[PDB]
Amino acid sequence: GSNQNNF
Ligand SMILES: [Zn+2]
Repeated sequence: GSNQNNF
C-alpha cells in the first residue's frame, strides 16, 4: 500500500 509522512 501507499505511505505519506507529513512532518
Ligand atoms: Zn505498500
